[PDB]
Amino acid sequence: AQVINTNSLSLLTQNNLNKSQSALGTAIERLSSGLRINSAKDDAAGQAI
Amino acid sequence: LTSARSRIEDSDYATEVSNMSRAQILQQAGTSVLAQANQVPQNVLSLLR
Amino acid sequence: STQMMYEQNMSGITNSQAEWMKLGEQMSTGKRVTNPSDDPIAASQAVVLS
Amino acid sequence: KSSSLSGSLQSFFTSLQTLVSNAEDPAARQALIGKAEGLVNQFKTTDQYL
Repeated sequence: AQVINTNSLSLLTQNNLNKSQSALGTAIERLSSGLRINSAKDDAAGQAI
Repeated sequence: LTSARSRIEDSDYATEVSNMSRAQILQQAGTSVLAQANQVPQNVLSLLR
Repeated sequence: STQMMYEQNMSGITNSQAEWMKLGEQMSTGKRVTNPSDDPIAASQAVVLS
Repeated sequence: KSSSLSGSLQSFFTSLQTLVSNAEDPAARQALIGKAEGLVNQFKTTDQYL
């Protein structure tokens, strides 16, 4: 209950913050560029094509 | 290069804020406990009035 | 004879106060256990986990 | 655990790994030597007081 030294719940929260941040960054980059494919990371074979 | 350097240098505010909170509570609770600890031998004196 | 109550009482007092010292250790330090003498199994697993 | 070697040993290896990715970096080499020398003290400390 009164956990010691470790607020496990806060740790758990941090991960969801990370996930949302990653999605937002992707969306902003795509929105700015005007391209769904800013690098081979987005869509490799499609990038080549 | 800017991104790469940042991942080495910068601090994540969430992590350090959480650490700060942990340390704050630890300090407060510990000081109260210490007060009681010092009062202990004074209770032994309470045997010895 | 005479001493008996005092010997019983000092025994009880020492048990209680030793336990209190340990408890304060347990609150102050911020962890269930310090030494392998206490829960050696947990100590080994904590090392392995580290 | 701070009164124990395990902290240094695992830090030693963590440093070692980092060399395995920057083989041409003198600074990482120096840090590895530093970990090693710090670890020499600890072992000789425990032996010394044994």
